[PDB]
Order: sequence, then C-alpha cells, then structure tokens
Amino acid sequence: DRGVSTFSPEGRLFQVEYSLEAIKLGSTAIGIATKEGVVLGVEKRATSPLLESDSIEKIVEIDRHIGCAMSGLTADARSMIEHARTAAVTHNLYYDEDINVESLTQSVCDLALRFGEGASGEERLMSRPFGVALLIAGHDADDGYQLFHAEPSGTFYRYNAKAIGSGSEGAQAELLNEWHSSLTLKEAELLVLKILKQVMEEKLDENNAQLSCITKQDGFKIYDNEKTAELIKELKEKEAAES
Amino acid sequence: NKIETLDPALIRPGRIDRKILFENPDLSTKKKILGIHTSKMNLSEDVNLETLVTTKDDLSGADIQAMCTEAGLLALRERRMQVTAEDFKQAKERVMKNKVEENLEGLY
Amino acid sequence: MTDRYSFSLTTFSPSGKLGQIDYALTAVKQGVTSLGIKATNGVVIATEKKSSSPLAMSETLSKVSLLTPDIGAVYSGMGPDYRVLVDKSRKVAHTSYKRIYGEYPPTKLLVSEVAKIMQEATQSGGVRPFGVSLLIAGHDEFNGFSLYQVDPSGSYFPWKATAIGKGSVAAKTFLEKRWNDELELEDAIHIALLTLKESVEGEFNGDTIELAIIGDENPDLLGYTGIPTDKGPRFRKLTSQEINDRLEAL
Amino acid sequence: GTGYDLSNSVFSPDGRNFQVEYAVKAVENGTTSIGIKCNDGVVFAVEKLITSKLLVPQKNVKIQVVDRHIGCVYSGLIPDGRHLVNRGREEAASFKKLYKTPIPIPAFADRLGQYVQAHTLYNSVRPFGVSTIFGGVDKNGAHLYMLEPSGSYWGYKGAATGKGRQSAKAELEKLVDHHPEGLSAREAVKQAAKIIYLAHEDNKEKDFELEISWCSLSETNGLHKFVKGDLLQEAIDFAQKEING
Amino acid sequence: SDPSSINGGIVVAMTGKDCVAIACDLRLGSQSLGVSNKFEKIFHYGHVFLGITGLATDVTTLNEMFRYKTNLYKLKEERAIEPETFTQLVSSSLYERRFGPYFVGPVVAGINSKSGKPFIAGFDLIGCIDEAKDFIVSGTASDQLFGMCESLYEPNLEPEDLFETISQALLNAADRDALSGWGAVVYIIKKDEVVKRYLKMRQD
Amino acid sequence: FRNNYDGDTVTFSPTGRLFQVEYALEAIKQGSVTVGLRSNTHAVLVALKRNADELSSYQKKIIKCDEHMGLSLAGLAPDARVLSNYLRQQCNYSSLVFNRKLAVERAGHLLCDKAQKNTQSYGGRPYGVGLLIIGYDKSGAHLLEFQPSGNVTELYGTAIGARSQGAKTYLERTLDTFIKIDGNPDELIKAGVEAISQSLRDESLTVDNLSIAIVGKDTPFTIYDGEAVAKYI
Amino acid sequence: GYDRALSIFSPDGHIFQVEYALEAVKRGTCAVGVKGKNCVVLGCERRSTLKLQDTRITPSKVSKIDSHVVLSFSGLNADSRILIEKARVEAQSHRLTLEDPVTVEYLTRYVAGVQQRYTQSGGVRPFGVSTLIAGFDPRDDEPKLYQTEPSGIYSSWSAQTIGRNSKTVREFLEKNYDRKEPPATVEECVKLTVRSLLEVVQTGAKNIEITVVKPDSDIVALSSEEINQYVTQIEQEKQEQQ
Amino acid sequence: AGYDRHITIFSPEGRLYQVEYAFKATNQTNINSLAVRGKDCTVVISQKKVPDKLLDPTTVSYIFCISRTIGMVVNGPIPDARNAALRAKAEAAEFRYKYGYDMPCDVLAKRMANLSQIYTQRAYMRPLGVILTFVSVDEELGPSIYKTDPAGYYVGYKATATGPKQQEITTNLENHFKKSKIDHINEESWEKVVEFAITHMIDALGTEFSKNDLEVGVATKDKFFTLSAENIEERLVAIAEQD
Amino acid sequence: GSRRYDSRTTIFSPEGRLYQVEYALESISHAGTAIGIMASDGIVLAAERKVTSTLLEQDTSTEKLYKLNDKIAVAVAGLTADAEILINTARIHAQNYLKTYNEDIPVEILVRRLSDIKQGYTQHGGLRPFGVSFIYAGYDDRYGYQLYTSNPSGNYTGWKAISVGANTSAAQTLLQMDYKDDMKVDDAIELALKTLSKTTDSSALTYDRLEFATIRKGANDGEVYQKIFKPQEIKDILVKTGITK
Repeated sequence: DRGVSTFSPEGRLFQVEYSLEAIKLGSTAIGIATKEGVVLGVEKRATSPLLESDSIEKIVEIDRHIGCAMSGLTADARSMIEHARTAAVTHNLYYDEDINVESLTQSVCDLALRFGEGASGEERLMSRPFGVALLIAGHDADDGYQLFHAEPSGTFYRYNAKAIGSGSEGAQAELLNEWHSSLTLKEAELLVLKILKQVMEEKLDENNAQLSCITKQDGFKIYDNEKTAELIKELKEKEAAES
Repeated sequence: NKIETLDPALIRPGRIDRKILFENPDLSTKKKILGIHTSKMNLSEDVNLETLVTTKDDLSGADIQAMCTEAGLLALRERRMQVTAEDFKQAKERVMKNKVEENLEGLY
Repeated sequence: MTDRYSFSLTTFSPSGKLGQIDYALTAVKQGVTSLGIKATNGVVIATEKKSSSPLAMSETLSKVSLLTPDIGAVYSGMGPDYRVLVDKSRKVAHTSYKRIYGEYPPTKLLVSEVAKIMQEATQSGGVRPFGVSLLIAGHDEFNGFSLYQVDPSGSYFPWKATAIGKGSVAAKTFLEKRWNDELELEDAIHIALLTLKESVEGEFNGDTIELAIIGDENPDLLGYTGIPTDKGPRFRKLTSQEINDRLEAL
Repeated sequence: GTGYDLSNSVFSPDGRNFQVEYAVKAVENGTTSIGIKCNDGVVFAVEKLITSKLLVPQKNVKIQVVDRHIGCVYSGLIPDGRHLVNRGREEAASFKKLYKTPIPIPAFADRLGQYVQAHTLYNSVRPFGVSTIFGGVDKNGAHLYMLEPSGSYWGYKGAATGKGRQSAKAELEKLVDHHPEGLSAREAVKQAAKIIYLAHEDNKEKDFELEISWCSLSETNGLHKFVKGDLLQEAIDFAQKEING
Repeated sequence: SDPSSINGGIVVAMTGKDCVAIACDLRLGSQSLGVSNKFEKIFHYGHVFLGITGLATDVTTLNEMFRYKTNLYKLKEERAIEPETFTQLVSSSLYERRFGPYFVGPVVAGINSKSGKPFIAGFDLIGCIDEAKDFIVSGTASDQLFGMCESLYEPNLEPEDLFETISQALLNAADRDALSGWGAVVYIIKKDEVVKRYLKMRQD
Repeated sequence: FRNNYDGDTVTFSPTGRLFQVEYALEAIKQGSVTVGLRSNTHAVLVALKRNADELSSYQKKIIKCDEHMGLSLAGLAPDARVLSNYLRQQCNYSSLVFNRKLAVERAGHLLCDKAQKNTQSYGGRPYGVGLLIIGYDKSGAHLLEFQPSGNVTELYGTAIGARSQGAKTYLERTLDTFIKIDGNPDELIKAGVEAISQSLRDESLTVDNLSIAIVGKDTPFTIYDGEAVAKYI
Repeated sequence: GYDRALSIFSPDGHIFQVEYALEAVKRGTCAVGVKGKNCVVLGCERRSTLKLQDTRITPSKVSKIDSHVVLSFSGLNADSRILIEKARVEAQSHRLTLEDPVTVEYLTRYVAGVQQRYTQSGGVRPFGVSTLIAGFDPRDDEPKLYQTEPSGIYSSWSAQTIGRNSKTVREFLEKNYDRKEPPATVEECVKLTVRSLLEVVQTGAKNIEITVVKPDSDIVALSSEEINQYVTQIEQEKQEQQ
Repeated sequence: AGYDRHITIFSPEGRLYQVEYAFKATNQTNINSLAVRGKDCTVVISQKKVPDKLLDPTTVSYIFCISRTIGMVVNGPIPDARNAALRAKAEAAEFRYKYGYDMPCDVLAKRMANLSQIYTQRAYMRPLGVILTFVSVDEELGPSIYKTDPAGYYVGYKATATGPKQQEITTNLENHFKKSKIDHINEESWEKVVEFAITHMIDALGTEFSKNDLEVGVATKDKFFTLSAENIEERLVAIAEQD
Repeated sequence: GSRRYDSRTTIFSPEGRLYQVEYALESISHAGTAIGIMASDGIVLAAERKVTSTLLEQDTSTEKLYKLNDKIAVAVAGLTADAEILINTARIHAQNYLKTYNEDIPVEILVRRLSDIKQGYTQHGGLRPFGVSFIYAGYDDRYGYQLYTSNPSGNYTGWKAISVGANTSAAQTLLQMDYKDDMKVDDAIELALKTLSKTTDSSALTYDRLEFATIRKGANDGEVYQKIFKPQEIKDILVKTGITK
C-alpha cells in the first residue's frame, strides 16, 4: 500500500503527517489549568428528536483523578483508553499511589509506533497510527493540577492551556488573552462557556456542550447536565445585558 | 455516468460550483413521462396509465420509454395497430425485474 | 527480517479464472505424450522414456513412479513439480494406511490425497501451486483397475482411457476405436505402440517408450518364495528387450 | 534487467544481480585498507582520515579484534563492518566453548561467508557493503584472507580494497616479488608504510594518521597486537625516505 | 476402588461354520454391590460386532473413537468395514496411546463379506493381537473362561446347536462369580438373521 | 526515480546507501542545537530546550540515563525515547551481571549493531535521531556521537542540530586552550555557552532555554536547569 | 507474517476501508427501531420476491444476544454471524463472572470493540454490517436503543434507521415523534413503524416482520395476520386525511 | 501476486525465467568441466584459473572433497558453491550416522534436487545457479558420475560435460565407445586413466593448459584425491614422453 | 519485503464488493449444473454432468453427489478440488456434534460453520476463497425436509427448489410453474425429468449424463434413506416418464 518506513526529504514520516489530518476534523476540546482545578470542556454537538443527546458525551473518566477529552476519530480513542486503564491499574496495585499524566502518555505512545509490516526492533501488528489526539487532565500530589496534550505521533507537551480540534486556531488565540496566573476554577468555567458560545453557529445548550472539572477532594468529576445547564442559564442572561 | 471518476482538481471550484445529481422519476413523474409517450400512440381503451405506474417501484424514465417501444412491438408482430393493456404489463414486468436484480447484496 | 509473504499468490482475475492454474496448464500441454489404458484384464501405462544424452543413464530418470505397490502414475507437465509430489504422496500413503487398515489406500482415496496437496498449494501463498497433471492407473482389490486424471488445481475425474500432453485428441481417437473393454493386457500393449507410432514421428523405438503394467503376479512380487500370507505387488515395469519383443508381436 | 536491483531472491541473466553491483561500489567509495602476508605472519595497516582536530587518535581505529589472533580491517561503510564483526565474535565465543580451541581464520571466512550469502538468497534481508581483510596465525599456518560482499572470499598472498586499491596492489606486487613472500614481520611494517603512502596519493583532500597492527609467530607469539611506539615511528621515516613527497 | 471391576464384565466369541456368536453379561455395579441388570456392551458397525469389557469410561472413549473412524471411512470409500479390516484398525489405535491408560479387552466378531469366513479376534490393553478362529475370551474371569471354552467348545456348529454350547458355557462360567451376575444376553449371529436371546441367571 | 527505491528498508541504490537514510540524517538538523565539548577529566554538554508556545512547557532535551550518564537528543522525539530505554536496559544489566557502569565506547558499539538490524529490516526504519552521549568511565571523559544508521565517533567536540558547522568553527579555534585546563570545571562550561550563542543566527539565547550537564572525575551527572545557567554565560 | 497493513489512512483523515464498508449496508435491506415509553419496536424486512424460498429455514434478521436484548442488522449475513457469535459469548461471560444480569451499555461497548479492532489491526478488514442493538437494562422499564457502525463508533438514538433509503425513513419519522410525548400504547407505536417500513418495502405485509420488546424479556414477534390488518387500516387513514 | 521475475512464480508461458537463466551464465565464469569414468577410478578435469600472482591458488577450490571418499565438482560461482557445499557436507555426514552407510552420489543428487525445487517455488528464495557433479568410486556400483542441474532436475551420467564445448567432448567419446563397445575404458593404474582423459580433452577443447590452470580430482575406492601441481605436469609431460 | 511484491485483492471496492468473491460466482456459472427439488415425502436431486463420453467413466455417479452423513448430502456446483476441503471438514464437524451430544447436527448449524470458514478466507490471511457453491439436501425433525444453498460469500438461504451451475436461469423458470406445494416423491421425479430435458440442449438427456439421487422415507428402508442412483435406476425412470428424447 503506502510505506511505513518511508520519510519525506525533511524526514517526517507519511503516516505521522496523515495522523495530523484526522485530528483536525473533530469538535473542539479546550483545557485551562488553573490553581484550583483543571477545566476540560468539549463541544458535543447535534441536537435531534430522534437522538438521545444527553446519553453521549466526549468526556470519559480513566481513573479517580484522570479524564480525557478527545478530538478526531472517536473509535480510535477506545483502544487508547483500554491500554491506559490497564497500565494505571497495575501501577496503583504496585506502589499504592497516583500515576503521573506524563508517564501515562509515554506508555501509550509506545504502542502508537506499531503500524504496518513488522520490524526486527518492534513487532508491528497494526495498520495505521491513531487518528485522535487527546487532552489528558489530572492531578498528582507532586505537581498538583496539570494538563497534557498527547499527539499520536509520539510528542506530548505540558501546557497550562491548549485547545485542539477543528476550531483550535481561534480558540487558542482567545485562551492567551483570558489566561493569567491568578486565574481560578470558577472564572475558568464561565470563560469556557464564552469561548464556546462565540464559535458556535447555534445557541449553547448542554446537549451540544459538556463541562468537567478537577478538585482534589473528589478527583476527576464530571460537571453534570443539571449543573452545566444552570451555568448556561446564567450565561445567556448576563451576556444578553451587555447588549 | 458517475462523477467519482473525475478528479476534484479537474472540476475546479469557483467556475464549476454546481455538481448536479440525477434522482429517479417518482410516481408523479412516471404519470407524466408516460402521458407524453401515450400521446403519440394509437391504442385500446383498456389501458390504464395509472394502474401500470403504481406497481412500478420507483423506475427510471428510461424504463417508461422502453415500455412504450416494447408494447408497440407486441402489437406490430400480431399484425395490428391497437395495443392492449396486457402488452404494457408484460413489458413493465420484464424491465422491472432487471432493474430490481441485485440479489444477496441489495436484496439480502 | 525473514519472510513476511503470506498473501496468496493465486488470485482471481475478472473472468473467474485463476491466473496461476491457466499458466501451469500451458506447460502440461507442451509436456510428454502420456496415456493410460485399462485393458479390463489389467492396466497398461506408457509414457515417453527420452534420453538427455547417449552417454547419460535413463535408469535414474523418472517418468513412471510407483506411488503405492499396485499403483503407478505418469504425467505431462513440469518434471521437478512431479518429483516432489510423488514424494509427499508416498509418505502419507505409508504412514497413514499400511498398518492402520493394514494395506494400501484405495485408488480413489489416493487420487483425493494428491488432490489435497495440490489444493493446499493453490490456496496458500509463499509458494506457487504445482504445475502438473497425472494419470494414476491402478489396481485395488475393492475397485478393480482404475484410471484417473489429476489436474493442476487438484480437480479429478474418472477415465477408462485418456491421453494428456501434446497430440492428445487424435491419440484418444485411435485408442477409442481399438479398445472397448474386455481385452487382453498384451493386446492393449500392442494397440498402445500403434497409437504412439502415429503420434510420434522422426524416430520411434521401444527404447524411447517406458512401459509399466499393473496386471500380473509373480512369487517374486509376493516378495517371497514360501507359503502365502498376502497377495503383494502387481506393479511390474518391463525392461527394453521385453517391449521390443511385444513390438515384434503383431 | 529488472527485479534484480530490489531483490536477490531471484537470479539475474547476467549472473550478477544489480543490487550486488551496488554493494561492491560502496566498498571502493570508502578508505584504503590493506593486508600483507609474510614469511611468519600477517601485518595489517589502514589509512585513518584526519578531517578536524575534534577527532581523538586510537579510538576510531578501524582495526577490530575477533578472538585472540585475528585482526579485522575493512573498506566501505562503518555500520556494515561493525555488525559483520559482532556476528564473527559471537560465532567465535561459541566456537571456543564447544571445540575448546580458538576459531580458525578459514572457519571465520566461512562464518562470514554464510551470513553474507544468506542475505543474498533473501530479498527480505539486505546484505553487507564492506570488504573485510583479516588473518592471523593458527595451528595450521599463517593466513590472509579477503571477504568481498557477494559472499565471495579466498585466501590471498596480498590484498587491498578501497579507493586506493590499485596503487596499493602495485606497490605491494613489487615488494612481494623482491622478497620471497614479504620477508620478516619487522620488515613488513616498513613495507606496509610505503604502501599506505602510495595509496594516500588517491585521497589528497584529507591528511592521514598511520595505524598498523600485526599477528606474528616469531615476534609477537601468535597474538594480535598493535604496532606502535618505536616500530611505527621508524616505519613513517622509511616511507618518507624512499617515497619522496 | 477397583480399576475396571467396579462393573466387571466378560465377553466370549465363537465360530460356527460361516456364522459366529458373541455373548456377554449385562452387569452394572458400584463395586461388588450390583446396581443394575442392564448395561449393553455390544455395538455394531455393519456386520462387525464389537464388545468391549472393562471400565465403563474407557469402553465409551473407544466406542466413540471407532465411531468417528468408521463414519469417515464409510462415507469416503462407499463401503462398510469388514471384520479383518476392523481388527487392524483396533490394533493401530491402541498402539497410538498405549502410554495413555487403557483398561480394556475389545473382542470383535463378524463374518467376512469378501472371503466369507467366520472371523473373531481378541485384543489386549496394550493391544497385543490374538489371532484365533475357535473361541477368544477376555475379561475378569478370562482364566476360567479359557478352561471352560477349551473343553466345552465343539466346532462347525450350525445356529441352534451353536446357541446351546455358547449359552450353557456362559451360564456355568458365570455361576463361579457374582462379578458376572445381573443378567446375560447371547447373540447368535448369521449374516441373514441375528437372534438375541436373554438368559435367566442368578443375582446376589 | 525516488519512488522506486523508497517503500521498504531492504534495498541499496547506486548512491551506495538508501535515500531514506539521508532523510534520517536531515531530521537531526531540524531538532535542537546541542554542542558537546570535553577537556580530558570532565566533559560538558550544552543544549537548547525549545517549546511551541508561551503556555507550553518545555520538552526535555537531556534525558538522564544513570547517575553518571545522560545524553542529549536532536531530531525525532519518539525514537529518542525508545533508544534511552534501551540504553537504560543495557546499563542496568551490565551492573547486575558484571558490576560494570557501561563505557561510552562499549554502549556505542551495542547501539550500532541495533541500528544495522533496524536498517535491514524492511518494515523497520532508520531512527531519524542523532544523540550526543557523554560519560566519565574508567576510560576517562568521553563524548561520542551517535547517528541513527550506526555511525559512532569519539570526539573532543562536535555539534548536532541547528548550524552544527556553526559551533564547530568556534570549538576548533578555542580547542587547544580549554582542553588543557584540566581540573577546573567552570572554564570548560563557560566556553560551552560562549560557543552556542554564535551558532544561533535566527534565534536568540535565554536562561530557561539553556540547560547544561556536566559529568567528570569529580562531577557525578548533574544538570543546571533554568535559573542556574546564568552564572556560565 | 500477516500482521502487516491492510487498512490505511486517507489524505482527508478518513479511512478508505470504513468508507467502503458503509456502501454495502446501503445497497442492502432496511431495519428500523422506533421507541415508545413502554416498548421498543424493531422492524425488519423480509422482501421475498421469489416464491421458491422456504422461509422457516431462510435466515432471520433477529438474534438474541441475551434474553432481554436483541440485535438487528442490515448488511452481509456472512460477516454478521461472526459479530453475532462474539456478542452472545460476552453476555454469558458477564453473567458467569459478575453474578449479575447484563447491562446494555457494556454490550454495546463490546460490539463496537471487535469492529474497531479490525480497522486498527493489520491483515484484517472491518465487517460489512451496521447494527442496531436494543433492549432493557435489568429491573428497568425505559427503552434502550444504540447504533453501531463498522467504523466502530457508537451512539444512542431515540430512533434510527439504516440501510437503503435511510434518508426517507428518518425524514418521515421526525414528523411523527417528539421526545416530550412519545407513544404510550403498543398499537399506535407499531402502527407508525409498519407505516414507515411500508413506504420503502413497497408491497409488504408478510414481508415486514415486527418484533416488539417490552421490559425484561417480554419479547413478542407480531405475525402476518396482524400486519395485514394494520395495512388495511392505513388504507382507510389515507382517505380520512385527504 | 507480484511479477514473474521480481519473485519466483510461474511465467505467462508456464516456464520459470529463473531456472533457465540459472542454466546459462553460471558456466561462463571461465569454467569448463568434463568427467569420464575409469575402470576402477573416476577422473574429473576442470579448469581453474587465478588472475593475480597475489592470489594464493590453494584456497581456490571448485573441486571439493565432500567426504573422505566423496568429491563434488561445482560449475558456478563461489557464493553459490558454498551454499550447496554446506548442504552437501551436512547431508553426507547425517547419512553416515543415521543409515550407518557412506553417501552415494545418486542419493545426494536426488535429495539436493528436491530441495532446490522447493526454493524454486518460494517467493523469497532463488534456485542456486550451480551445476553439481558428484563423483566417487562406489562399492555399490563401481565408478559413478551423477549430475544435478538447477531446476530440480537431475539425472545419472556415465560420462558428462558442461560448458559450450559439450558437443566436442561428447562426440569424441561417443565414436570411441561405439567402436570399442564399452563406455568404460579398462586400465588399473590411475595414471593411465588421467592420460585417457587428457587425450580426449586436448582434442576437444583444442588446447592444453598449465598446472595451475587445471585442477584434476581422481576418485578411487575409499579415497578421493586432488593431484598436486607437479603431479598434473607430470601427466602432461608423460604423453609427451611418448612423443 | 512483501509490500511491493504483493498486492491486496482482499480489500473492499468502490461499490462495497470484494474483487475475488464476485468473480468466484462467475466461475460457478460456467461449471456443471446442480438442482434441488424438495418434496414433502422426499428430496429429489438432479445434476447434469456437462459433457460425457465413453472415455470417461459414467459409472461413478458420486462425482458430484457426496454424502456428508446418512441424513445430509450436498450436490456440488463448481470444482472437485475446492469441494474436497469443505466436504472433509464438514464430515469432521459432524463427528464432533455427534460425539458431544449423541445426536446428529441439524443442517443449519453445519451451514453456518461452513460459511464462516469461507468468509474467513477473504476476511483475514490475504488468502483466496473457494469457487464452489453447495446445495444442501437435508433433514431435521424441527423443520422437516430442508433445502439450502450457500455461496463463497457465506450467505445462505432456505429453499424448496434451487439451482446453481450453468443453465440455472432456464431450469428455475420452468420449475416455478410446474411446482406443487406438497407432493409425493414419484410426482417429483416426473416434474424433474420433464424440466431436465428442456434444460439440456438437443437430444442429449441420458441416464449417463445424469446423476440422480432421491431421499425417501421408505418402509423397507429406514427413515431418511438416501438412495444415490447408480446408472441402471436412471435408465428405468427415463423410460417410465418416456423422456429419453
């Protein structure tokens, strides 16, 4: 088919480049890490009376202190989660404590390398690389609240805020202006809603958005439909009184 | 025939902005396609334009053309210029089978 | 490192054919005139002996191999494919039957075992399929004398006379006309030399025919001169002098 | 023609696969190394290229030992030559255990030969693009051998390979004739050094640093050792005396 | 526990002339305690009859095994297995895993469909051959049975009389045990009719 | 054509080696500038750390393999990790089996072999990453250059990454001086920062890009990271 | 080795093989599920054109995955057996190990998971099948309806329709259902399901097979006789709205 | 599949391109061989040349001694010749342990042929190019010559030649054998057997060759030996002693 | 490796097809004909052997009729070779059901397995599939007489009259008309032979170009006794219908 070991004159593999193309087509995932929490928000999107829109969400829990929101292909993010749960569970049994979000990303990225015909270095069992990129957010007692962007290529960077998805070009640009080093959890969540409203071609409801948060008295916690909607209710009125 | 054999970089958006489909003649259209083709005819009064359209399952305008052309032949062979209903019906049964043949992957 | 080839090398073409089987068959058509006859009082198979060189032994050369004791095979096609195939056929025939049911496999059962080898090889990649066709002529005491054809793909069909190689059809015409069942083995040997003289011109001898029969017994083919316990072989390959003697016998 | 430029799993009509041709070519595209058989031993010498003063002497010697009495030097590409040798070593350790005797120079030729030949029956393994000149003293005499990348190899009286292959065979062929085979092992260091000098004349875009080693049954006692100190230093002088410039 | 005498069993086969007879007990026990008077140890694949005495389990494994071997052979050759042929098949299968446990004594009886001769065979746990053409016995009381058979047996018996020998032999052998009690069957066998006759014998 | 010999890693071409291999050598230059320098008693590694953004946090360009060893990468990240684990494995085993730390030389030659194997394997690839591996063993101070096709060279000084030739001119001049200072850490370190800023010509230097690692006769693997590199400029 | 590639990227960030899997489903027959708030109805086509089929041994479109759970499909039968078998095993695996009746969400994750594997993993291609999975969770009276694609993605849907003329049946259904007032009675929800599936089968009232699932293993397949009656009625309704 | 000469699979015509090219240009390596049968010996003459004065011609080998009694003459190149030698040697040795008996020419020929055939069907190996002539004086057949050739075809000879002076060698022996009514000459001593060989050789290839340009391998009952350089000149001078 | 030395024909197509499968059905449509008529006191089976001769045996009348059991048999349309592997394995799959539960396999289970193996050859492996279509002539006490066809794609459908092979189209058009919904064996035999002549070109319909088997209940034969007609019983039935012309 297409080479699995054949590089560009620069030296960037075809398969890596193609990995970058599926990512850009999902719905935005935006994280801001603050000093009291990590906020992860997604656009879930789609509203139909023939659709159960509040039974599907893109914010899935890995552990009692770790979530991930995704953007790109969703089917691919299931294999990534199966590997990640197994690795975290086995480490909690051996040393009784939290696994590091950076550590998790490296363990996963190792199995992202298989695709194609095998090597004599590695047994390549898959056919393509993963076509989803992830924002993995967590807490550890030795670096507090953190936010991480794993690319399926191998690179994983720590960030204080980062957006991924289709609408990331705008989103990131807004994140910087809104970002400061005295930002808190409660402000950050309101701001998420501002960003989400702006870039929508619709009215922001909780059957097209979902919030989530991290506090260290409860771990990774999903901001529920009932609370997320109350937050949406408060937004619409206050915005619509600045006009 | 299909547009999946043309490159999107030969179509060239911004000059060719429309790529227009072909949808099948539906029931109202069949009545019409027939209506035009039965005008040219000399036939029997037992023909029911309506009856033949209703049993036809969403069939092409080609089928409608074909049917008239086929029915005239069944009359010409029998040495006559009148075309009875039974003739239209046989032509309809034959073309409808061939279109609607696609077994074990359409008709699973 | 090492092979990774597991993709089938035999594949379907737009018509429903199999490229590799089509190719292999061209080789078989171009191969050495071989026939088989059931005389009803035996089975006689003849094939062309050839020499590479006059200074070359043709004792070593293999154009007629005994697959199992009462059974011989002959072919048209590709010589190297034939040689290996005979080997896998001999092995399974010996291990799986000769003290399990206490005797050789029946002819039809052995034709199926060959058929399977060829079909494994056609299905599976890493290797191209066998390029051969066999005429397996036989005797089994539960089916009489038989003649089968084994095709390159491993399709088989029953025959009571046939010929494959070059110049088949006309060879079958002469055989069809001269023999119609209930015939001495000797007589079928005579008919067989006649069909092949008309088929091969340029130089013809019984020193370029290699002839085997299944259709005799000697005490020597029980393999002992004592008191019987079993029947034993009925395969006997003739020497060149005996064949010249039957060429002299009108 | 074609299919034989990407593969080795099928046979050329020329009797010589186009991929095999490309393997030889990369050998001539390296440095010069040579090998001298003598009346008791073998002496090996190589031209080591000096490009910059950021390189360190005697840690990028291209002479690598196998066993105890075999010194192995090559022309072509570095990674191919080291992997080929690392395999020699492993077979050598195995040998020593099993037969309780050191690995022969003829044995080692075979060991290498079979690893190269294996990669020239397969399109799924890529062969080596180095020619390795090796030898030593063993229980059955002194040996110089040269392994070429086809999986052709023989014992020689003298050998060269590389950029400077031709100039080296010329200068060697005169000296060997004059002597019975190359006289003494002592003499052979001086002779070697002359050969390297003539071989340098095909480079002249880099300076060189002379490196010699020997295996001798009358002045080393059957071990492979480097030639350094006084002996190397008299050898530089001998070359520069007769060869002028 | 016992290794094969939980239920016990004995099996006798004899030849007439162009006919045979195969007879067996119908005991089922749990040790010396009799539990049931019916356990049929004779199965047939065409005109081959096969009785196997010993441990119940082991008998089953061989019966289904010969059932699998006979079925694919029958289907492929278009021919049912003959006794002579069947004897080689019993031997070969025993040889295949004699280092697996077996506590069996299969006994074959049948009349050939290719040589017409009455045919009997005995088999052992390791799968030694008994070629015999008078009588062959196996089982727990085999020592006794060989003594009884060698003296009682009269050859070339035609069905009515063959019946009398095999039944009376069997009834009187059985009475020196109670591991051969709990009813008995005689099968008197021709190609043309097979008669099955229940006997009346003791119980404990 | 290009496309003819490019598809799998098992073919040679008239050039003497495969196209793909050159593209692996090319990638190193894309990734981060790292200079390597030694005297004869200590050896110094200086590396520029790059990130992507303001709100991104740095990716580490020093990965510590032992408490007497570490390496810098330049080029492709994912392979640099797969290699640093292999080197960890190699190191530990040496200590478990032989009580041995693992020489720079000794490691280089094992690493080379691994590299040939992954360039004869067809689905396999060149790593696409070069490494400067430093150590002080009982062989003395060392710098080695590793290239992802199995080319291993022992050097006084060198650079991989952005304008390697750039740094190399600097080092080759100041060479004779700094290398004879044997027993003063600080000087060799100070020469490292002086060099690296002159290779640069479309970037600038700053404190938290720079990170310095020294190993030696009396310096066990120690990183000066962030703030503490100021006092070597 | 046949662990090497057989599924590759698109330059558009799709996958070629998943785009081609969906086409086989479209050419195919039509399956639909419409929800009440007491039942979940599944309609499945059986459009026997020919009369030489014997239809008690002509394959059905309804499988038990579990006693309270059904799977229906549109796509190649051959592929669908392979998926159907793995899904029955998984219901029994939970039952054995957790000592608990099966929950619908986990099964859906399982069905999704085998298809997802075969796109990702080398020397295998995804199935030629899209499915609908529905049933009821234990001790629960609210309906559950899931859709899975051979891409391996998965969703819940209040109602969904698949195979040939999916557009037509969505579009219709959208006018006859609200989440705020879905149907309470079996008769009227079934009437709606039969009416949508009439409009695409063409002639059919024995060619339409309805199976209505009420809470916890009350699963009942309505018959031809019953269906012919609803079609009569529909022919009376269409001249009350004229 | 692929193609019919990028991997080994049938041609359009049912031929195999690889076996026919294996016949041709593997005998044009400056090699020409003949083998003739003695009375109680077997003689081989084969060309064998060294183009340098710096190539030790002792190591140069193309008659190999497979066992103490068995010889194998290879026509074709040293990379191939050693793949076949390793196989031959192994087969010889294995045979000796297992079957308790010395390895006949014919058995070795047959075994090697079938093996080459398998490598011919493989799509990741080649048939070897070499033509292998296996010689001894068996105690189970007398002097023997059996030759395999590369296609998996092999056949026994009483006298053979290879290289494109095949016709010349054959005709001289044929006329001779038709007259004398024997295909083996009668003479005890090996010396007279080598002289008979040379007579037919010199006439047929139309030239005489030096000591170091020849290599002569002699099979005797329970020995195979190669003639030293002086020993090969002794014979060339001995016919010229007659002249 | 094998990437550019192989191809992928086991992938999907821009219609949703698989290359080799679609093609496989084509191979079947020019192979010899098999016909299945299910009656309600029997099963009547007919097959045409296309081309017969006095040089072939016509005596073997199991050539396309194989018993897989004494209760299930298939009629084959396609190759002998392709057929052989699924027969042998099906017979084995039988014995396993029989051993486990002491009762013979239903028809439906055995079909579903067969189809899964056939799907398997295109689903993984890269392999090629078989090119033979089977007509299942079979029994249940749940379903009465059963008549199936299964294809290399692995789709399987229930029938009471079906054909595969050549001239499928002609046989089925006459058959649907002349069918009686519940009928005796002898009536079936009349209907079959009548259909058969007029699907065989010119005067050709003979006993020795036919293979016939019927599966009757009997009352001197056992329930579901399959009689695979040998030449002479074909000769009889042709004369009784008078259809030999």
